[PDB]
Amino acid sequence: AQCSVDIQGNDQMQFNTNAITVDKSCKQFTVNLSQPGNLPKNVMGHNWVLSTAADMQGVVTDGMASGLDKDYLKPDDSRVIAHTKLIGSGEKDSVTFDVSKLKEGEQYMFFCTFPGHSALMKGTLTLK
Amino acid sequence: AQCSVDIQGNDQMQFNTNAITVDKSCKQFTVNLSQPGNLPKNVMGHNWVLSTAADMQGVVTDGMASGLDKDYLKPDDSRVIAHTKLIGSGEKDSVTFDVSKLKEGEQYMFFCTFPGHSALMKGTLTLK
Amino acid sequence: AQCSVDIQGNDQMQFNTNAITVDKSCKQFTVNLSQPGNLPKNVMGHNWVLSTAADMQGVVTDGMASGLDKDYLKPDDSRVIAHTKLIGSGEKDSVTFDVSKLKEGEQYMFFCTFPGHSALMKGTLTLK
Amino acid sequence: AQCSVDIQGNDQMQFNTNAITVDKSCKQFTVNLSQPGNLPKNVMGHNWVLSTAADMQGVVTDGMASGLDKDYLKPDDSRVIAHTKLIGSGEKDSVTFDVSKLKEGEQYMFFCTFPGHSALMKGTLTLK
Ligand SMILES: [Cu+2]
Ligand SMILES: [Cu+2]
Ligand SMILES: [Cu+2]
Ligand SMILES: [Cu+2]
Repeated sequence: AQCSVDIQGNDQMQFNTNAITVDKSCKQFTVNLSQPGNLPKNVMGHNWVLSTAADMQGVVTDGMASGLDKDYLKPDDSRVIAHTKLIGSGEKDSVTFDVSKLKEGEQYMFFCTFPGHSALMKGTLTLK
Repeated sequence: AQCSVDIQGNDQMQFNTNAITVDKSCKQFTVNLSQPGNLPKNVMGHNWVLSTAADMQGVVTDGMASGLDKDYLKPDDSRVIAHTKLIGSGEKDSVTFDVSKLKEGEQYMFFCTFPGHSALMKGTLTLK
Repeated sequence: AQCSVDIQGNDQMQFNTNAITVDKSCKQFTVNLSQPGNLPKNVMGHNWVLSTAADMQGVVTDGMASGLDKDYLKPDDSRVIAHTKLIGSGEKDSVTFDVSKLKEGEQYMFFCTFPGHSALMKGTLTLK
Repeated sequence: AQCSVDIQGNDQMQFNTNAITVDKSCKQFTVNLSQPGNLPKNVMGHNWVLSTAADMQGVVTDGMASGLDKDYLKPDDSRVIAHTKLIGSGEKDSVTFDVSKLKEGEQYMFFCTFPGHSALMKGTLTLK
């Protein structure tokens, strides 16, 4: 609602939303991530990473190779527009980015880079 | 929250929650279902059906055999404790049920009976 | 084997293979898709579509927006290297494509673009 | 060939077969599982568990909760007909079960109980 959304990854390896629309009138957008289940981050840790639909596979491939030590994301990956940290059960993290970094007409995807999760834990983001 | 929950079934064949807790102080519990997407019910229609974990397969099987006109649910199926109608994009439907029909110590599952959807559209309901 | 493969999509939204190897000596390669199930194409239609692993998500998103009469594929989608049409119960279709449209090394994916199906219906194709 | 099948589960949560046919003439049947991948047991561990289709959801829920050291299976779960251990990268494990445990006219499902996996890692087993 407004320029923010609350997203949560769960023990079923699913996100509560698979589509986000950021209104043109937002200077910034905030994503508050929560993990309501009871599984440790090493078994079911989730994060929210945003890139272009085109960069999704690269980020996911380089990400799952970095280990949970690096939250399953290549450090200083340029394709990642914004991301949360990798959290487990009971944790929460928020990320805020400037809407100036998104152009109308392009397709973005948000996803979880923890091994295998991106199969279900993905979704669309669009600036309208 | 209180004795109602709002559930969304979306166009990527996912519910927004896969676990529901019904407080024992609720005499009645209310599920409000909405379809936030743009696809029609003949293609991506969703409902919320409740049964025990044990009956889920029997209900899903007899259900997809009944067709769209029967909301993909078998009429007078005694395994269903409560259910919505099958809704499409933009539609909404609520169903209140009596919490005295659930008991402590039983595993219940909620699911969508539209063909194939219960693989991802399923979740737990337990009384507490 | 050699320059043809046969594949079946079923009512549980599963292809009977996860990987297709294309012998680099094949001039053209045929894929023969069949739907042995009972569900109609509007409820469980399956097609076989081929793109690079990087372009698949774009193809899946523009696909579901194009509707059933367009086989849930964007018309003249540059990223689609080859594709069958959407078939329902009983039906079969093939596509024969030129093998020089694939370069080796690169990763390719085959998947179904009918709504919600690609999360379960996908696999890899390698030129070997 | 013989009363045996050899099955793989890859790092992308996919078993290499959706269906297993057990010829009625076998006294016992053996499944030989291999995880031909690079990811370890705690991240992408897989197992082959067998139950009737009606019991699968119960097995998965109670399995999830049991933890890795219990191979994500409730100890002495009467609904589990047969199962392998939970394995990871380059491991193999076999299970042999009496075909007398199965009666025809009942539907069986094989699946992985590692968290999240069950929805994608599944298939049917039938007696012929
Ligand atoms: Cu995750
Ligand atoms: Cu549904
Ligand atoms: Cu399909
Ligand atoms: Cu597994």
